[PDB]
Amino acid sequence: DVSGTVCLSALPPEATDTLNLIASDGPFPYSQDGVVFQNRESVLPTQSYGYYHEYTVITPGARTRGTRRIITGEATQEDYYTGDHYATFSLIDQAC
Repeated sequence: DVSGTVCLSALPPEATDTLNLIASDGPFPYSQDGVVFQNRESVLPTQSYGYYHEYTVITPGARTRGTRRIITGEATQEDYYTGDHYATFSLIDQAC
């Protein structure tokens, strides 16, 4: 399940950076950015392989990728934030 909806502006500022890189189709800081998210545990709605893709949300001071990510869904304006390494998600609302 998805925890609820969150405004982009209520997320860490790095989330805004990640969405900007997704809109420009990169370049991305990490090689894992853009990989398919399998959603193996069906925390997100179950969809065909390739529906979802994952991108790092940089954590200030973290040596490498930390635990914050954006998952895109294929539908327009469909994006999810996790701060806990895919355990929980909120729908991102870029309008606020």
